[PDB]
Order: sequence, then structure tokens, then C-alpha cells
Amino acid sequence: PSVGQDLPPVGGYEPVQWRRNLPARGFRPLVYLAALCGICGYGFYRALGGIQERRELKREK
Amino acid sequence: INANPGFWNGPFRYLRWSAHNRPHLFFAFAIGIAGPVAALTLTPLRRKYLYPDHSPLPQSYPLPQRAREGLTGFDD
Repeated sequence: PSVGQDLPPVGGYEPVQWRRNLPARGFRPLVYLAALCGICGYGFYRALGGIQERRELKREK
Repeated sequence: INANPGFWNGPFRYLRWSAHNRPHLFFAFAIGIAGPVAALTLTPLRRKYLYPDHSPLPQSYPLPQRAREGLTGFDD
């Protein structure tokens, strides 16, 4: 006979995940490049104007 | 394999080819070549379009060229 030992469910189990769970997250790489140039150029607009500002302050001193 | 076509067979194809295979050379070289070429061409435009230069900073006491006039006041 066979009683008391463990058995699978009569409905079975759910199917498991065995694949590569790899979402290609993020943006397009060109978006990273264009955002890079945007952050850069805005920084340069803050930088060089402040430098010319400092040069006029140097003149004033 | 990505051995070589040669620069002197087709230029623009070889530029694309180096950009696909050796960007360590070509994207240092592009930043390098964009320096002086833009330095040559853009600086007439900024004086023409954006804004002209600054007045030069004085480096010492500026000396005018005059003849020591009679200047009164504060004798005693």
C-alpha cells in the first residue's frame, strides 16, 4: 500500500519562472546623450556668464 | 572580423567603421578636432552676432600724456 507519504497536489503546482527576467529598462541611449549635452550646455551658460561677471568684479576692485 | 578597409580607400566609410569598432580613438579625436576648427570659425560670428569683446583691464596706473598744468589748492 501507500499512505501518509507526501504527494503533489491533484491540481498540480503553478508554472514557475525559469527564463531570463531581463527588462531592457531605461531610455534610448540617444536620450541619455541629448540629456547629457543639455545638462552640460546649461552648466556652461551658468559658468561662463559667471566668469565674465567675476571679470567685471575684478575690474571694479 | 573587423580588420581594416584603409583610410585611403573610402574615407567616410572608414570613419563609420572606426566609429563602430574603435570609438576610443575616434571619439577622443572628434572632441579634439572640434576644438580648433570651432575656435577658428565661431569667433568672427560671436563678434558679429552675439556680442563684442570686453574693454581691456588696466595693468598699472594708466599714465596720460600731458604737461603738468598749474593745479592749485592745499598749499597750506
